[PDB]
Amino acid sequence: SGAIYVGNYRVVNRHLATHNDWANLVWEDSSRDLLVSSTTAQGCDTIARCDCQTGVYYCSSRRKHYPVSFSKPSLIFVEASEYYPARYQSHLMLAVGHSEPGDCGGILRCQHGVVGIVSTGGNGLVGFADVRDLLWLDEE
Ligand SMILES: NC(=O)[C@H]1CCCN(C(=O)[C@@H]2CCSC2)C1
Ligand SMILES: [Zn+2]
Repeated sequence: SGAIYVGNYRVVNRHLATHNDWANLVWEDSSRDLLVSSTTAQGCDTIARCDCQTGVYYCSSRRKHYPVSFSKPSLIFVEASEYYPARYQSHLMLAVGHSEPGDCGGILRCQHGVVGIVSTGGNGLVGFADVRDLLWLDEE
């Protein structure tokens, strides 16, 4: 579990969104595994606006932050699960690292701010949903 809290927005994995998220919806995209809902309180996270390919992510199944090298946001095949049929998830970045069920929502960050959230794992790989292109998260 986990979210990004920037301005009056809450960014979560679409497959983990709550009823309150859907009832206060700003934007969602199944192909990216992202959903954004509105918040009453202002958040403290800042979004990175950069092309970093190195950063640090939080792994809840290890209670640890790990430094990783990750690929550029791309269209990657994701195996069928209880949450989506086999498909291609867009704007996904892969790294070598531990990710298992319970880990979606952990933040990936760089020197500039939050880069994205854990969206996949298994096989010694971790996949992150990028948010750096969502410029509207920084305003209104
Ligand atoms: N982004 C996806 O399609 C996710 C949905 C949940 C299932 N996915 C996973 O990778 C599992 C949970 C973390 S380790 C294995 C794919
Ligand atoms: Zn950066």
